[PDB]
Amino acid sequence: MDIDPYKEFGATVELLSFLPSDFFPSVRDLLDTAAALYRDALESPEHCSPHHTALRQAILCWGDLMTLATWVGTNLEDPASRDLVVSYVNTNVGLKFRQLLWFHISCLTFGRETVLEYLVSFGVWIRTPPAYRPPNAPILST
Amino acid sequence: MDIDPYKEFGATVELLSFLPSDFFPSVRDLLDTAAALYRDALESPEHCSPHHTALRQAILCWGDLMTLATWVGTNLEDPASRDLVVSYVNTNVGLKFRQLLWFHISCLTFGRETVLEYLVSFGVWIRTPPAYRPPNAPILSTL
Amino acid sequence: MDIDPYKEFGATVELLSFLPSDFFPSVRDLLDTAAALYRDALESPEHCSPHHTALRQAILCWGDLMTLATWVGTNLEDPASRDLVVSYVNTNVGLKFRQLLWFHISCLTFGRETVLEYLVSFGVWIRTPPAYRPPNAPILST
Amino acid sequence: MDIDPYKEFGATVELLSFLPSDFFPSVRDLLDTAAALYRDALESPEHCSPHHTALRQAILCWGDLMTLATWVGTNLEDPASRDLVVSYVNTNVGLKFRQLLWFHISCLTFGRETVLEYLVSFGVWIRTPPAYRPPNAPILSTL
Amino acid sequence: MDIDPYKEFGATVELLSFLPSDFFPSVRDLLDTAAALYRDALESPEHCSPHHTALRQAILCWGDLMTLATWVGTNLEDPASRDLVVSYVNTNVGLKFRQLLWFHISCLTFGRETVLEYLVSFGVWIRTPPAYRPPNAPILSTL
Amino acid sequence: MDIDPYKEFGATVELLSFLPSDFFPSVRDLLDTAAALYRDALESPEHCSPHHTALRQAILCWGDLMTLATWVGTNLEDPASRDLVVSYVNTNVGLKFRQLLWFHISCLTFGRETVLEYLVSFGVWIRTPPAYRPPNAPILST
Repeated sequence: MDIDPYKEFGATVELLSFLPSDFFPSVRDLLDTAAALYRDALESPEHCSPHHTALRQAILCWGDLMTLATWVGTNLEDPASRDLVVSYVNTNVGLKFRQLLWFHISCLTFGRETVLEYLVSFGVWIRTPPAYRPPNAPILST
Repeated sequence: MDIDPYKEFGATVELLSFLPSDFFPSVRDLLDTAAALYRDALESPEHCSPHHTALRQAILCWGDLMTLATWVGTNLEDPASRDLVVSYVNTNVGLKFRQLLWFHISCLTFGRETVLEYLVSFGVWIRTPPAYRPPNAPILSTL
Repeated sequence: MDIDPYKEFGATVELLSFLPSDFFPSVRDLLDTAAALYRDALESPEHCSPHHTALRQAILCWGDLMTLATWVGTNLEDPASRDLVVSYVNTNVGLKFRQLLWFHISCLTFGRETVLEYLVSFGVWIRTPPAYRPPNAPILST
Repeated sequence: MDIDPYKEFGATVELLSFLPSDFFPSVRDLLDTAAALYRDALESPEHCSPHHTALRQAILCWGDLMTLATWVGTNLEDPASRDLVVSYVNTNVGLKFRQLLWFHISCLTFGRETVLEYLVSFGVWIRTPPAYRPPNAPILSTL
Repeated sequence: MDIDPYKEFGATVELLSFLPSDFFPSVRDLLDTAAALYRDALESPEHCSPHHTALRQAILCWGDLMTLATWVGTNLEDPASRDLVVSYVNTNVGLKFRQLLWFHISCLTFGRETVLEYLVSFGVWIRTPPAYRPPNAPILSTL
Repeated sequence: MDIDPYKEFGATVELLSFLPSDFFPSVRDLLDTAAALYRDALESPEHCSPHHTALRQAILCWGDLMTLATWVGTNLEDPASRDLVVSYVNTNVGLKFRQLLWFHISCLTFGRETVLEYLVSFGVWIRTPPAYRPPNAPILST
């Protein structure tokens, strides 16, 4: 089955590709905001919304990858192999999880229809020649 | 966050910890089963249910771990480290995903209440020592 | 053009591949079953059902492929090229026609909704570890 | 089992034999015509009509035979058998599919009764010796 | 995008592919006809119909290709390359625009349903080989 | 017949000339946004609006010019003639198509009356002496 991570939330992988890969906050920043604003709802034994379910799964899977990396720091004796693996898990794998955490956290904070409109607006801004592009990028707020 | 993957679905990691490692099908068998019975709901633009929501994220995140095992196979030169990292993904993380996939697929197939009464009853059977335990384990079914 | 032969009948090529390849009986057993149970309906001037229309076409298409294999058998002098072609018809078209004949013969015998439920049940049963499934395999019955 | 494919549609192989071998268009023209007029219905989840069901199986059986010819064109180890087997598919089985595709595409386009009266009408025309045969052969059309 | 220029107007590129290259008037004849019969609708601030909308874009975009052939004539020094590029625009792209202009002009002139029934009936005539085909092609008219 | 490409959409060639020729995004940028946001409506066998029809025609004509350029890359042996022709098709022809794609995409995204008001507002801004001109050019958003 070819499943898109955003289709049920009214988006698509190609739509979230309007954002550059350097736009997203680091994984530590997103997890600190998720614990500071939604820990009460995220530990809940109920479904608050589909976005909470998705975020719970994503956080547990990031924990899995982090455990892999820590276990490779403890179980791989060849330092070159070790370094390569950790770099991959935190850089190549980290970029996908960053994007996903961003999306789900931003839909809990600002609402889903607001974040989809923001992706179109930021696309129009980055598609503009920097000369004709505002010196302030679109940002999310209320 | 001390998040429990089963706590929003009426279960706990302790309730599922009673199932032995030989109880679950392989990842390939579970993924083939999710394809054969729920591809029209899984690839849908509609959530379907929180079980479908949770099953999409679980199918997608295994794919990356398969991509990590593929990348390790193709990019780590040293045979000992290549084999050791590929084995860790295949057995240790594979067991946690086998349990997670099995649970969601079974709640879609039999209903959540039936899987929860089954997990309780299987718990009583597996905690009983072999000298007093009935020879055949409980079977999960539509009742 | 992307027609699926089973799509019209509530199945797919993937849903018939959920059963192991060695499950399906031989083309001879299936053709003998059709010639025993449904000869009158198959040789009728009536559309008896879309399962009858589909099975009529499938018997004729296998008949041609057999004409091709027999004609190859009589008309090629080199036994190695002759064996390669007659083998490839007997094996590779063989599985596709064994699942197609089995599906339409079973739906005439047991009903479509029964055969669709059976595909799911047997495919789940064969994948369950043997200590935790009913001791005997599922079978088709009225 | 002597099944005649035309019998459930009110014809026979004998009634279609009124048309000469050189009458029927090429397979590519017939498949183009099916893709032009009835792709939506052919791709459909529905039993649109018995003519759709028959035309689906014919398109698939021709695709198989072209996969046979393509597999032969790749895998063989002798030119003489390769051309002989490929030419047999293109001509001998070709003439049978050129009449089955023509019959179902015509019945979908003009109605089955129009095509049955057309076969009888063209029979009278082609049976007439060319000294007394009128210059306008019968045709299927809207006018 | 796999956009079909005729798919929003009830047709396909396959349905129009049956017309032979000698069937269409020249670009100059088609452009003269669009001028002589629909200049008050074409130069209007109102859409008129999606056929008028599509016919304006088709008239304008040929003008640029005429401007490319004019610019090539005046700016490419080498005779072989000047002639070869001018010929490619005159014959090959000209044939696709002749068909596109002819279709829009005919749907304005006769109605879309009449052009679609005509394209079907002309298809039957041109697919019939010359030995059995009536001597005169079907004629497009107001019926 | 002298036809203006914008009259039926309530604009004019002279009104779109308020924008500089360096304001418009590249052809690749506009076609990526048209495929990301409207491919579903653009492949539709119906008229969604006149703007969709116009955009369909424009995209097919750009494909035509691109085919001309690729065929000149394959069929013209004199490299100087070849280079000249390709430069013209992508630079001189590309600027008109850029303008048109921009207009039609922007009217699907923001509405037609909003894009006409934007042309007047950007004209007032570029007509201002840079000293009295805001350091942020007008931009299109909701």
